[PDB]
Amino acid sequence: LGACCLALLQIFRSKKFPSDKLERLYQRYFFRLNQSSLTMLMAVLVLVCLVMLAFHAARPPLQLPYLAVLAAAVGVILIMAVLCNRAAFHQDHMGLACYALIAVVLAVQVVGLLLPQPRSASEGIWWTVFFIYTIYTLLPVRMRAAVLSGVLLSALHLAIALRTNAQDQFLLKQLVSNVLIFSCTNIVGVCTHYPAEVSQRQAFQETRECIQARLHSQRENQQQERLLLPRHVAMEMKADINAKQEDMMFHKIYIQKHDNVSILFADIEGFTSLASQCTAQELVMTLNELFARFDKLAAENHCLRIKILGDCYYCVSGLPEARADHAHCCVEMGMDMIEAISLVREVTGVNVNMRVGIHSGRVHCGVLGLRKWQFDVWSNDVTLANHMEAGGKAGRIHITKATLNYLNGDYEVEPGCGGERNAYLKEHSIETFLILRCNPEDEVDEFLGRAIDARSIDRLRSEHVRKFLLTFREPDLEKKYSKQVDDRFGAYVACASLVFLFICFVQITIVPHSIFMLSFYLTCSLLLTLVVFVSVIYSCVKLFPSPLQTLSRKIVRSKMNSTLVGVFTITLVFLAAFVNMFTCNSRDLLGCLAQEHNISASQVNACHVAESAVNYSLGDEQGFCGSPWPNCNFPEYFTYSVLLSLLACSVFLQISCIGKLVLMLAIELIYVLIVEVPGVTLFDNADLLVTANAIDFFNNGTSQCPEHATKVALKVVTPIIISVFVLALYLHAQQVESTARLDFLWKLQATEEKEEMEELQAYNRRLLHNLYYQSCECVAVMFASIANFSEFYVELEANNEGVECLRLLNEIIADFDEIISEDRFRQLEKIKTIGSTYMAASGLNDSTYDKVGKTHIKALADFAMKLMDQMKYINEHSFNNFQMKIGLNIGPVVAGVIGARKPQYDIWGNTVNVASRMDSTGVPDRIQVTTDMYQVLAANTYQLECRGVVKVKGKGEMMTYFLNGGPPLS
Amino acid sequence: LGACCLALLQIFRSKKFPSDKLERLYQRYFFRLNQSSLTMLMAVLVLVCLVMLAFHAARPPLQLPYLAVLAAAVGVILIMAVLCNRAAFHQDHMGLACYALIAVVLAVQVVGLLLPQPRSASEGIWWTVFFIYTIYTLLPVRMRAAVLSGVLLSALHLAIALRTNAQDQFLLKQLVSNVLIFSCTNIVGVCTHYPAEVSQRQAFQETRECIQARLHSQRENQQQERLLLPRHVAMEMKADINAKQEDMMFHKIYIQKHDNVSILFADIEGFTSLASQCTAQELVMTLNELFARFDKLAAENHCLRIKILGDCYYCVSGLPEARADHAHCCVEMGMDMIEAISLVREVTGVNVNMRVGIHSGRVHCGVLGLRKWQFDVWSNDVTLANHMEAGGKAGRIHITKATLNYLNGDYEVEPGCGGERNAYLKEHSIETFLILRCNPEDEVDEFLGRAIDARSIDRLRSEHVRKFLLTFREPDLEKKYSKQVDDRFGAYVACASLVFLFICFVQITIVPHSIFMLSFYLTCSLLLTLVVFVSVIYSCVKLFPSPLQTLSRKIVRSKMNSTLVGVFTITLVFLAAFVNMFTCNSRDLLGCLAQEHNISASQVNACHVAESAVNYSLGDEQGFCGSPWPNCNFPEYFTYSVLLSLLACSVFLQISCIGKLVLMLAIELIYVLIVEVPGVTLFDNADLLVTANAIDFFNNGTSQCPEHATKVALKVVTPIIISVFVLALYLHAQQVESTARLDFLWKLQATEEKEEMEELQAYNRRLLHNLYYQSCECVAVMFASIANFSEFYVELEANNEGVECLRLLNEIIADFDEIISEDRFRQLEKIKTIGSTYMAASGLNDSTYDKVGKTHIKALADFAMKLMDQMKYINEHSFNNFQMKIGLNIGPVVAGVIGARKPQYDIWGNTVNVASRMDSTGVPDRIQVTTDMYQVLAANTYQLECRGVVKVKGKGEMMTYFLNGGPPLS
Repeated sequence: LGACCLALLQIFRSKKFPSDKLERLYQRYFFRLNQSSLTMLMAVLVLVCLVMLAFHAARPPLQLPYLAVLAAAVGVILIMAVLCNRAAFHQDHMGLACYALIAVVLAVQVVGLLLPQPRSASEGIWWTVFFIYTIYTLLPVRMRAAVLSGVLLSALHLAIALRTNAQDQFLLKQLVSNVLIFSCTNIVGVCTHYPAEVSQRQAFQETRECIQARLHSQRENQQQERLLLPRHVAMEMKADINAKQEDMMFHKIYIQKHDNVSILFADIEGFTSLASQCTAQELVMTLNELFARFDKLAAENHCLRIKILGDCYYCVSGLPEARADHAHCCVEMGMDMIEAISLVREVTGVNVNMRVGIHSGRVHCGVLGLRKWQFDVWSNDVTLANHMEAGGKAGRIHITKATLNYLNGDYEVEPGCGGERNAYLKEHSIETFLILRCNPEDEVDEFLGRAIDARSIDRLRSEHVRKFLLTFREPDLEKKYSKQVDDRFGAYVACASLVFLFICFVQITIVPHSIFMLSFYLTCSLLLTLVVFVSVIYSCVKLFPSPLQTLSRKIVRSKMNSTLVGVFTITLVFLAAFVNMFTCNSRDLLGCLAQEHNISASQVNACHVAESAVNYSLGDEQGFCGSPWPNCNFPEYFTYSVLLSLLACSVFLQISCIGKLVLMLAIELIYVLIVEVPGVTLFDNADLLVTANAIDFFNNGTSQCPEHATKVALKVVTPIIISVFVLALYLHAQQVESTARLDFLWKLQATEEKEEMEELQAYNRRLLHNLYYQSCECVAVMFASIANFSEFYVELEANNEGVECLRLLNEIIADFDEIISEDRFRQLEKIKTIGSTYMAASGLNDSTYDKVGKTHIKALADFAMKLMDQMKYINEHSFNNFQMKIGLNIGPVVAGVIGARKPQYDIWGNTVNVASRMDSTGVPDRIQVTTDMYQVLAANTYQLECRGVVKVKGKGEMMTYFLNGGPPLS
Repeated sequence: LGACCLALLQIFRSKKFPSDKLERLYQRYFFRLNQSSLTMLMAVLVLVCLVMLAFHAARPPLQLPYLAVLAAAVGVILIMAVLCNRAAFHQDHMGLACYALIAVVLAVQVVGLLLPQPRSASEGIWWTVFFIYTIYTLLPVRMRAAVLSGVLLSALHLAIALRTNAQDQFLLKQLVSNVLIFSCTNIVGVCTHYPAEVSQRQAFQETRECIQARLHSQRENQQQERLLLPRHVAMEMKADINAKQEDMMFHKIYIQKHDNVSILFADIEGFTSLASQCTAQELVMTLNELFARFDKLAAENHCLRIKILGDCYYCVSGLPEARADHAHCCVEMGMDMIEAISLVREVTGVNVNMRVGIHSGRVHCGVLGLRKWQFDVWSNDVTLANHMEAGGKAGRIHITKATLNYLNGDYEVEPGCGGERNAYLKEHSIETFLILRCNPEDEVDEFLGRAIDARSIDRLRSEHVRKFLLTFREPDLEKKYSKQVDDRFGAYVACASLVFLFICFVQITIVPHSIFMLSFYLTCSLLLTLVVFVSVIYSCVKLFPSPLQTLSRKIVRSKMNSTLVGVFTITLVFLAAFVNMFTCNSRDLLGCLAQEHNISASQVNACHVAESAVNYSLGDEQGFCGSPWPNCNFPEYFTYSVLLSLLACSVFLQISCIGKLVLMLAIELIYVLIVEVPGVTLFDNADLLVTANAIDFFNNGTSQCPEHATKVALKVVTPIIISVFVLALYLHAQQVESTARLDFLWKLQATEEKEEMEELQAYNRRLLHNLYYQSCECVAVMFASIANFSEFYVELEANNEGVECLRLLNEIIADFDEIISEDRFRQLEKIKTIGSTYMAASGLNDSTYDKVGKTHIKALADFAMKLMDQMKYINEHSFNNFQMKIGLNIGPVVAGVIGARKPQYDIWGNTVNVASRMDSTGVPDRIQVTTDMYQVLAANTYQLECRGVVKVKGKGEMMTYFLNGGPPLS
């Protein structure tokens, strides 16, 4: 009883979007959408004003101020409509234009209510109700301003009628009914305005929902794509994914040949000592600073960094665009690298130096494998460049004869004696030289603004809907729109039931109480209450038994059933509006006065009535002239009740505009036929009696009445009023339906582009499956290497110089990328491939890192075993004998992305180096694990064999184990 | 006087498209477009029938047959509208449906004209005029059928009025005026139907124009593309042209590497002897049969033909898709080739044989140059395969050790001793073996039909036009539509002037001659004649002085000015229609009869009038009751005249439907206001007099007249009739505008897709610039070879194995393709490139072959010199010393396209072989010409040097000359 009132007071806090920028953008949309609505509003208000002018002009005396004030109001409204139709009128003033329009309407009301003759409390109700409803429905004003305007118009009408008509004994009945009418009009308009203002905000807010999700999902893809990523390879792959090349006998290799390249390898001499003394953080910081300096020198020297191999930085000049100075570029890069590492030695105090090997030759460059794609280069010339680095001297650039030939002698070189330091350079007798000396929300709002601007509203409306039928041109669009369900239907039914209660109270106050009338109204009330109950069961499903819950859901979930119930409700209200009118008197009073006065009807004036008024007055509820039926002196309130019923058609906003039109035209035709055909005698009697009562009958010594009807025949006025209301309701229904359909259409485009974007994200993510820093204390790392793949890799013409071998390695990596895709390995992430080496780790992602069970370690051991079995399977099916080594270790690492312009995700730390040494020291077809990994796997019933003490570079002697089998399958 | 009548009789031949299939397709379009028009027609005819029913039902006695016949007509029309609204009703019956509708309309007319009471010659004119105009404008019937129906309806009305009203003395005036009205309606309808029936055919015919051009231009591109054309290269190039890679420092090379190929060269031993004995026709026929047989064997043996080199056929197995049996494929191809040439020797009697060389290795395959692109292969392995052919034995397959290794020993081989027969095979110590033993119009109409079906008409209408404004949604679309000009406007002005003349004759026949009336009509006639003159000046510009021609063009070329003139004309016609009505009497006759009989107006009946009928009759043209103004007994013909003016609005078809609506509503409002407000006394007086005259006054012994008005008050009927006409004219204007806009929209899509297709054709042709047989008696042929390019071509890694050399040769060919693009060389066509050899010819195209001056030969010599200068320029800028040889010869050749599945355009004949020997024998940096070319150039003041006698294979000793310089530039 009090909580409901508090909730109602909570409703009266005008909902507003908190952001004034977002509210401004919403207002810009709403004003762009409603500029046409505002101009249609102005045109309909002009039409109604012209109807009032015609009604008042049909009967003199013409008061000059009335005509002048109406003409001025029309002029102002037309000027404002022309300004608002010029595109240069700012939309922020449309709100002011609405308040100005309200003020114009206020002025029209005052002259509308004071001057008209004859004076009556029934005059001008119809146009006041019209203007109220139109301000609630066609005027885009704020809730507080709409309510204030409607209340002001109502109180001013009542006060004027009280001042002008204070002399009528029955004034109170009229006044009460006018109060009741205005109360009804004040209610229904709120119940029409408030849900619409809510659903449009909801439709706008729901749109901002989905669009944000769209942008959010794009935002998630962006950083992905960022950290993910050559643009040509990435765009080719993006085209190929669009090709959806399922059912290919081979995985597409992405290889391009480039010759005339120079390959530089540069290794940090002594780095393992620094990395054995620095912490993981200090080590990664020093490495990232050093490699960012080398990345800069490489960009300045037009050298493409290919990969980092521990301490070794390697880059190629002449990729992807061939260049003639590639050898000079690589030599200068190697010099600047040696200078940069000398500076790093001077700053850090760590005696680091750099060996640089440079070869010049040819390479195939491209990507292999399915996952963790990296751009790499393959050739015998790359192997020679590597041996040239390994045979180089620290602080010196060691170059091949090929490079020297590309240097055109621009650099002083000494014999490098590389074959004294490198076995490969000796066996191949490679002539070698040493160089001596030469806000997201603001972006969302901007994108949405641009889309609102580019998604023009009248064009989208005209494009995605048929011209006249207003159905979507696509049947599927209409089926989607027909699937949109309402939930406030029961609130509209409740409002209609309250309007019914007001109608009942009006009828009980004006119309004498009849047992037939009371029984009929009771029956209609019971039916309406039953329909309200059945509709509310949908809102209160949990409180009612299953069959009623199913019926209520089947009604509200069925737009057809709710539409039928609405139509039935409206038809019942109309029947209640006139079935009692059939109990009004129908005997002719005018022939009766003709018989008493014995005068001709065309000579009967209200004065001849006043001569015999002793016998017949409006105060008689008994059927005059011996009629058994009572007189109904105020039938215009049935018309007003029908106006209320027409207003009730407004409340069912979701009835089709054609369905509304048909229902309203049927109500109009039936009521006009009942007013004209059977009611004409009642109306003529009432018009005559009202005309006599309008005469302030006083000492009329002579039978000189004011004459002139002074009013347009009410039988003629009622149809015109009804037709004008039906027109305005049709235009309102058209605007409402066009608005809901446009909001729906934009919500659909937002959803379709979002679904397309989610598909594209899933697409790019599938192909990938097919400063940011983090310290991770417990990562498990696996290296799995094909030990004899270097024996299988033969660069002969018969083997496409080895490209076919690279295809087979791709398949070997693809199998491994498929295995590592098993849900049981979702805790594992592939880091990279390196030649024939598969690198995986576990525990790098908090969403899969079990702090307690270290399950990711079990998953990594099971993956290593499943890889060994996949290698067996590959050997069996490819007729090869690939022997695989796997090194496992556990421990802390630093993960991060290096390169602001080429973000590479990677992991650094002693744990990775130890894992790589466990792989390098692995026995073929055996899984080598560290002592810590042995301890973890043995604690989990893994079968592990002690390999013994292995000499690990940078660690000395380390105990190592073989993992020979998993725990028994439970 | 007679030639104009003959031209008019030529107009009366109903235009029909000759093809019944094309006419059927047009009818299918027209019926699909007009199915909605036909249903709107049915609805408007129903509306008019309901108006007639209301007018006749407003006054008893109700004759049962009238009601029954109208109800049956309505039923039939509704049934037909429902059938035609079912998609399953065949469109061929719509024409019959129209004739059936005419028959229904005919039935409605008969009962419309016989039964109505009271009888008058003015009754039912309005609905007859409506039905006539609607049949001319909304009924899609053939011209002969429309004319026959309108004439039948007119004659039947006149015959009925003559039979029923033969007793009325003034009948002739009414009958003449009815004749005039119906004459106008018969004319104006033709003048509306005939231009429309013409413009729609024109709009359809003009569309078949542009679409044919589109298809025609596609057709021209098709054979081009056919003869033009690997699909992968062609599609990549097609993508690249879409890239519009302007501003690239290098021309994109299209090279793909393939390893594991087998290369077969097969040369015809002795062919030069046959080619020295056969005629050009017999030679080309024999060659084309032989090479078509080899093309077949190559397709069967999965060997790709790369090129034909004189008598030599060469093909590669393993291209473009690698295959393991490539060596076996090439060996079997060489066997089948040796068998096929043995069979050709047996059939032709010519002792031809074949040498076959097969190597197995690697190739780069691709396209070089800019013009006359051919798929080729480059590698040392191709050169070795060629030397293996040249070192082969005729009738034997000579294979390398590489091929033998790929044959897995499946073939018996002997030592080939290739190094004994080929120097290259000896120097490279290549181990070699010899194998011992193992209708366009119908396509146009179909494409157009498919486009008509896919270009649905109600959807296209709803998509490319705004719902209410009917303006094209894009302003540029509206600007194109606004640029569409009228050309028959002057014919419409002439028709409106003829309608004006008919109106004048009606007014002069019914309305007494007044100096004011005659002067006003004269003034309007002079103004209208001036407007007609100014409009015809547009049609007859040549006959009138320049200022009037400029005014007329500025009016007709300006849709605003022509629209203004149309509006002005219509306003003048309306003024002529009623300004004279202001000279009709205005004193009230009814109050006058009230004064004469001393009875109350409500007691004045036609019997009381007949008591005083002696003083007031319709025969009095002198103002009754002392008015100085004459009586106008038939004011309904002003209404009918206004109907004619509304029909005149139809004639100005191009007035905007909103502009027409506004003009017609202004005409309606003004005329209805003049009928109701000032004329009411005149109309009441006329209704009373006409009611008395309708009574066949006879011995009415008692004042018991037939009573009952029997007619709806004409003041009330006229507004309803006018509003119905305005509605029907609005709907007609809406259908007309929607039709013209749809025809325009399809014409636009046809033109835009045609322009896009012409762009695509120009595009493909630019990239090309960037059995079919012909015997050509006099062709000039040039070969220009870079003599030392084989010394520059180094397949070292430092040169991308020669790809960079192939890029430089591309630029050399690009310069040559640019030079040969000079307009002065438009008589020259590049035939092909062959390695570093540029092949050009002149006189191969009859449109550029100067038969008399042989200018194409001069252009070819000037091209050869310009190439020598371009080679100098290239040498200067590339720091090379490329020496060019050019061989020129003239003589007959056979041109043709060989290969039904790979059409290659080429030229054969002794002239080409001699030109190629002049190039092969050319001195570096010298142009060698034959004696015939020397004779032609010397006759044209070219500077030529005698080289002397050169030994030409197959010709013996031939005199040859050097061309050292061109004729002096004039």
